[PDB]
Amino acid sequence: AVVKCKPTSPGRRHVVKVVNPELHKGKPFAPLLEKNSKSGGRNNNGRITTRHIGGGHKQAYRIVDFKRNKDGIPAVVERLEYDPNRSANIALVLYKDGERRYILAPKGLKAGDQIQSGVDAAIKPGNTLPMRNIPVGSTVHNVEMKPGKGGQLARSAGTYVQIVARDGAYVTLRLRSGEMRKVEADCRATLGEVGNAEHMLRVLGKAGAARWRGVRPTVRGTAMNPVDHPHGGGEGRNFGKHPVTPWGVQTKGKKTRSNKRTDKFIVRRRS
Amino acid sequence: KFCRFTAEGVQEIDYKDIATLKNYITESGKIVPSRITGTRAKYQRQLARAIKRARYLSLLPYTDRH
Amino acid sequence: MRHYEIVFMVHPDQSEQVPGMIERYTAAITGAEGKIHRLEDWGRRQLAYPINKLHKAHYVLMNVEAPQEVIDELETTFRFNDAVIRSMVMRTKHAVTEASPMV
Amino acid sequence: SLSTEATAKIVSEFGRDANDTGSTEVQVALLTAQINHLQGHFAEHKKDHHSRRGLLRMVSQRRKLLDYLKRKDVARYTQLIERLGLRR
Amino acid sequence: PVIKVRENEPFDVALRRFKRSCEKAGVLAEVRRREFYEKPTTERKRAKASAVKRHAKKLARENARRTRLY
Amino acid sequence: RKQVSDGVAHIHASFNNTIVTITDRQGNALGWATAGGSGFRGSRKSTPFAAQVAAERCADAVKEYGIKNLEVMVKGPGPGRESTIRALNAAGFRITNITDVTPIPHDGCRPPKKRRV
RNA sequence: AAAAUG
RNA sequence: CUUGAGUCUCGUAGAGGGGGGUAGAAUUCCAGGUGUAGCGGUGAAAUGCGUAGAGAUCUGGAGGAAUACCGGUGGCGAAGGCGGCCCCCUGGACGAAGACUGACGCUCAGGUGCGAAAGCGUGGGGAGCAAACAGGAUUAGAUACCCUGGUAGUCCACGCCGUAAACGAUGUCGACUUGGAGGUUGUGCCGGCGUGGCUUCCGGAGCUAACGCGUUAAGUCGACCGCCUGGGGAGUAC
Ligand SMILES: [Mg+2]
Ligand SMILES: [Mg+2]
Ligand SMILES: [Mg+2]
Ligand SMILES: [Mg+2]
Ligand SMILES: [Mg+2]
Ligand SMILES: [Mg+2]
Ligand SMILES: [Mg+2]
Ligand SMILES: [Mg+2]
Ligand SMILES: [Mg+2]
Ligand SMILES: [Mg+2]
Ligand SMILES: [Mg+2]
Ligand SMILES: [Mg+2]
Ligand SMILES: [Mg+2]
Ligand SMILES: [Mg+2]
Ligand SMILES: [Mg+2]
Ligand SMILES: [Mg+2]
Ligand SMILES: [Mg+2]
Ligand SMILES: [Mg+2]
Ligand SMILES: [Mg+2]
Ligand SMILES: [Mg+2]
Repeated sequence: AVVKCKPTSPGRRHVVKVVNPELHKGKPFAPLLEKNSKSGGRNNNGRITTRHIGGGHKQAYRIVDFKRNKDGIPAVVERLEYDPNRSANIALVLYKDGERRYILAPKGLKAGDQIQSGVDAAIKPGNTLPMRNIPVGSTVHNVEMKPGKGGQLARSAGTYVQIVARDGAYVTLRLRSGEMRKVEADCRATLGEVGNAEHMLRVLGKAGAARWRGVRPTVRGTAMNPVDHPHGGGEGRNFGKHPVTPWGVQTKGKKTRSNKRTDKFIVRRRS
Repeated sequence: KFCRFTAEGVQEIDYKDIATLKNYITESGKIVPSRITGTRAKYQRQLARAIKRARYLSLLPYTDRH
Repeated sequence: MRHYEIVFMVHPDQSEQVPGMIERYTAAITGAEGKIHRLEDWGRRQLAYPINKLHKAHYVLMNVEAPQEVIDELETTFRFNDAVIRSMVMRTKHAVTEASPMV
Repeated sequence: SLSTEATAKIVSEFGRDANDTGSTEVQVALLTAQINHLQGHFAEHKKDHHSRRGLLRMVSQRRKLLDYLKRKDVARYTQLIERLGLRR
Repeated sequence: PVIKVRENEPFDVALRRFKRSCEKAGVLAEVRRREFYEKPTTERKRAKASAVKRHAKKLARENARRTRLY
Repeated sequence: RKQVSDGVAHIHASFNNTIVTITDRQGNALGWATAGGSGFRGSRKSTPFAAQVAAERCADAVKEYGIKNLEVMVKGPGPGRESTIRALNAAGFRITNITDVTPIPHDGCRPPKKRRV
């Protein structure tokens, strides 16, 4: 549900929460947890290489099965869980042989539901199949780019991919970006859309909530001095320049993709 | 005029009966008006539904130019 | 239960799978306590217009009495079966145990 | 609408005979049955206003019949609203 | 209207057949009526006007049946 | 070039103009002429006579192909509907088929608004 | 085609 | 008590409503083949498109929106409204035999719900059309009509708005009062003769300022409600 907060303080007035009563209220499944300490956006030279990253809440990493390789063994959804590491919720599934795993939670999936993977799985949300065994036109998520590599496409909340065509060894996919791309038909996909589609309706409401997610403030180039940024300077608010990055590359329209290696798989750019 | 379905006690017109339905479409494949063939309104409605069902199953053409 | 008239059309190159398709579809119905009242294999026919760039298909007519759910399952089977290029499931007031104009 | 079997069952439960279809108890029970049944339909089909008009007609007719019975025989009214589980 | 010219059928006769086929199918009327959008209120008005005037012209007919002009 | 002996004439007869394309049976254009391109601009372009001259010019434009027979495909409501067919017959072609191909939607897209003249 | 006013 | 009102039984016709799926025609776009100098548009033009190959024609693909014919002073719905085909859920109406309840009815200020199109909010979608906007014409001017383009919007989900010449400019319910020709939908008997429901046209008495209405009344009565009181100012101000 999308819930508006009452304006009991100015930092609460514009808050819009996404509240999901289905989500587990207890602790996560410890065997599938790992530590994940923060970076501040600094690399192994100690330098900031991605600005505006730091702070926020401590998060444990959940090991999510993106490969969905355990073929032919049915599994049952035990519960749906909050995962701090991504926008999608995740589901703890118990396979018939006693193994437990986390998967991305598709839309509609609930505790008690059965899922399966393999060439002979039924065509139902949460089931994973090679895409040569999935009807053209189907809506899928967690799509592999290479066979056996693990899902890489359409993993964010509410995202999905359409299989628009199949031709010999490849399928054509319409991605959430609008790109039409080819991947080998032996690549796996999970039926349905990723759940939590209301994720985008949330409104942070205040600076502090962004800080909680570990986002540090963005300083505008124009508010700086020339030594700091091509946009800096001026007596008062001045611009008179073509907008650029802090490193001087045009940042309104200039295209940056340069991958001749992968160009053959792009049927049509996102437009 | 005179209505061939009233004079035969037809309960339903049977989209499967292609031979009968072909007398109620034109060369272009269009449903003939009931004012031309003299069909009663009740049977004209049954006949239109039957023709459309037969068109769906490709037992009759929508047009002469497929 | 409800009376349904079902016509399905098979890819003419999968004509030989049709006897088995009829056997499985009637097996599901009768396993749901359903009764086949009319069954007719019309065979390959000329399409009035092309479908999937085909000009022929193998028609099968069944008049069955079945619960709704097994008919839904049969429709999902039709949808996901690449051999069945078209189908139509209609309700009927009463059971139709007769001979069609095609036979 | 209610099937033949459910209607007959309600008549047998609340009437004096299988022929007692017109008694206020039978009518109120039949209306209550269909109203309760349509609760699920309108839970699914919230924008089915045209059908809801018929549902609200069932409601108001049940209210008028119940008030009639309350005027006629309060004992039969109390027994009926208790068996049917109606507030009033 | 698909006309196939028949053996020993001259060209003018095949042309007349094609013309009658087009008129029976009413292709030209369909194109004329479909050239511009006619609002539903306009269409209902025109249909009603056609029915009214047809009925009234038959009234005029059946009533001039009685009237002697000289 | 290659000889054909079996062609299709396509008559695009609009209210403002007439276009005659003679293709082979596979739809490959061999020649074409139009009323506008035949010395007729304006009030004269949308006349049956202009369409007839255009059809004559189109027949001359495919003479080298040795086309002997013609299926005629007539599209549109314009005045060059039949005068083109007469011209094609009178140029010695053997008309073996006359077909109307005016596209008719089975409802479809909304037409432009009516003109208030 | 345009075509106001008293 | 059974005649008003309702319940049950069997059946009938229906674009009644909600959800889901699907078919074929067509427009547009994208890719390619053939082909060559025009296309498009108007009262006449021009803008626009086209030798960077259009228009035309053929093939393959994408996508949205609407469902030709049937189709009808035809049908259904309280009104607004509702039109391909298929399924699922669902509302009402009508008819024939009976059986049942036994005045349980009618109307309704306030209240509550529904309520075309446009519009508004959030999220989608966007073919065609098209306010705004741009250009071309026309003209004395032309913030238009006409032309070439084109954005909201039209579409979907959910919420809001609550208004229309939302009209039959005719409130709801009931009774009574000569006819004629039709439509549509039941049903009884034997093409004919009956008998119900809804509906179109004409017309008699009567009514009406007249025009007209005329058994679906604007006739003759009864019940209840809404509303009017010269034109403007004004359905405006507060
Ligand atoms: Mg940043
Ligand atoms: Mg920012
Ligand atoms: Mg400074
Ligand atoms: Mg600098
Ligand atoms: Mg300054
Ligand atoms: Mg400056
Ligand atoms: Mg009822
Ligand atoms: Mg135009
Ligand atoms: Mg008041
Ligand atoms: Mg609207
Ligand atoms: Mg909007
Ligand atoms: Mg929107
Ligand atoms: Mg315009
Ligand atoms: Mg008003
Ligand atoms: Mg209205
Ligand atoms: Mg009125
Ligand atoms: Mg009024
Ligand atoms: Mg009332
Ligand atoms: Mg009158
Ligand atoms: Mg006001």
